[PDB]
Amino acid sequence: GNYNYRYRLFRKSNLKPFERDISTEIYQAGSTPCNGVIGFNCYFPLQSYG
Amino acid sequence: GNYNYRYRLFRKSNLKPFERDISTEIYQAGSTPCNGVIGFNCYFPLQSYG
Repeated sequence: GNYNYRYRLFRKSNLKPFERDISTEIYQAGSTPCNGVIGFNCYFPLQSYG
Repeated sequence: GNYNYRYRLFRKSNLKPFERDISTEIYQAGSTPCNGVIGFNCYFPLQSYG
């Protein structure tokens, strides 16, 4: 596996044309404020191709 | 996507039978140390199924 290539899988809104998002903030997918820690319903925004 | 189910993708050694691993330390896959930060050759050990 080559896991050094990542893609943004979760975002609040769709991107504008020619816009990039290099921010690494934990995406809340529920109703729980989980303070930037991965776990239940808090996922990392970037996922590896592998 | 249901990303609440995760599996450990990276480990230094194989498991003994009936052994569990709940650690979340960053798997160093290169010469450079990771310092607990994801990036190039430093991966999170648990990956969601999707």
